[PDB]
Amino acid sequence: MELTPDQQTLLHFIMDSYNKQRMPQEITNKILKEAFSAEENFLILTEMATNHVQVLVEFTKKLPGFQTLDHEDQIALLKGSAVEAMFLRSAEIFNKKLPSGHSDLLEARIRNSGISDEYITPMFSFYKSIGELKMTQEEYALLTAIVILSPDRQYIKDREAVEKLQEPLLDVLQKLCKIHQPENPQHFACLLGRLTELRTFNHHHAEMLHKFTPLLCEIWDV
Amino acid sequence: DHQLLRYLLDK
Ligand SMILES: CC(C)NC(=O)n1c(-c2ccccc2)cc2c1CN(S(=O)(=O)c1cccs1)CC2
Repeated sequence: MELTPDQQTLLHFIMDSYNKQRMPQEITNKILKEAFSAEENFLILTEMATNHVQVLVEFTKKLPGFQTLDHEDQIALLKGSAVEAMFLRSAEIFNKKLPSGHSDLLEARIRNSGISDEYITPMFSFYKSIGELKMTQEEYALLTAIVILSPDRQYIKDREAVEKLQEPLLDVLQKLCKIHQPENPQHFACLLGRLTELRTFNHHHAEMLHKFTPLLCEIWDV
Repeated sequence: DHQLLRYLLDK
């Protein structure tokens, strides 16, 4: 079992643009240096979530065929996926990108930001659940692209055009599972499991909602 | 509405 030249090209495009993004040093310094208060910790999450939306727009633009979509649907896709993309990237950073001791300081700030435990508890549970799957970078990059290119978001004029962009990504992701996990025929079903979990975070987030960044206010419709 | 999102997507 192997990826066709077409699936390889499409995968290489997703991977390249996914690796382009990174956490700013200017943010990393705040995690280390800024005061440990509910106001200061909430301000750090605001900075991190804003940077993520900017990184999410750069990734989204480079998605094969995204630019061929109607300009209005491009906005509805960005708005519909922002929250889910944030939680998936948050899971990635938690299980990967941060040093052992720095992650503890970040967790300390996420748990002391004045956000209720009825939301903080399923959040860390979700990161832990993602961590258990031991997802490769290709899986993180494909899941993020599938999340963004969801044909079932509200206010999309041409859903069929979006279906045509997402279906090839689900085909690549399923084929990668068959190639790398042939002994785990439930691996693809587990990844789809995280996609449904991610969708509950839209409900948790709206209930979760100090005024936020313009980039956040607009992409969340608050 | 969403002027900055529009700016980022088209820049
Ligand atoms: C960096 C991005 C991907 N994640 C992020 O900023 N996080 C993280 C997080 C988790 C693991 C590693 C690094 C960061 C936890 C939370 C957020 C954002 N908020 S938020 O968007 O609701 C928010 C915005 C403003 C006030 S509260 C949810 C709580």
